[PDB]
Amino acid sequence: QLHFRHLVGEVLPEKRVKQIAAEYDVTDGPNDQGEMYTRPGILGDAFPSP
Amino acid sequence: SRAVYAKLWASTAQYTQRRHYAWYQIWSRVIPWSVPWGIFAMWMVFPAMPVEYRQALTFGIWQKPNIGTHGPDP
Ligand SMILES: CCCCCCCCCCCCCCCCCC(=O)OC[C@H](COP(=O)([O-])OCC(O)COP(=O)([O-])OC[C@@H](COC(=O)CCCCCCCCCCCCCCCCC)OC(=O)CCCCCCCCCCCCCCCCC)OC(=O)CCCCCCCCCCCCCCCCC
Repeated sequence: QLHFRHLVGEVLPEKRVKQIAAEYDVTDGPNDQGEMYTRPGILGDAFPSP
Repeated sequence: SRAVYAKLWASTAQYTQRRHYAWYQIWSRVIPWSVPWGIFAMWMVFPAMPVEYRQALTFGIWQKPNIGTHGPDP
């Protein structure tokens, strides 16, 4: 239920939260060809599940 | 006498004007109620306006709340 944007201005500053999110690989899609891919995380993403 | 009867008949010739004078009297007693209802209206829509406008209607008195969060980034 937690998202990276929840930490901004309440626990950590914005520029530091971006660095933490980008250290993870998040799945997104589908692309124009109907396939899945990975990308670094952003403030809108949820805490990654193991 | 016919002269007397004529003056009594004419006593109520200006009905329409007297009703207009009634309008003035009543509306003068009612119109002040616009101030209480006006204060409450502005009081309700104040927080939906931009920050820049909120500081103008109060002559710089109003300011953002200081609750200890969302401070500048180093
Ligand atoms: C002897 C006995 C003595 C006893 C002891 C003493 C007694 C007294 C002690 C009192 C102590 C205080 C007590 C606590 C009170 C305050 C706390 C409180 O209550 O807070 C509420 C409390 C929390 O408050 P809050 O929301 O946190 O407060 C945030 C602030 O409001 C924050 O608000 P904001 O930031 O969003 O906005 C603020 C803003 C707001 O600003 C505005 O909105 C407008 C600002 C622009 C105004 C522009 C005016 C332009 C014209 C100026 C004219 C100048 C003329 C000059 C003439 C000069 C002549 C020489 O104001 C300002 O910025 C400051 C104003 C500065 C400008 C100066 C001008 C002010 C206006 C003047 C108007 C004119 C006055 C005169 C009129 C007459 C003459 C003409 O809420 C609750 O507790 C809620 C509980 C739940 C309630 C449930 C209710 C029922 C629910 C069920 C409903 C259904 C059933 C129906 C039930 C019906 C039941 C009736």
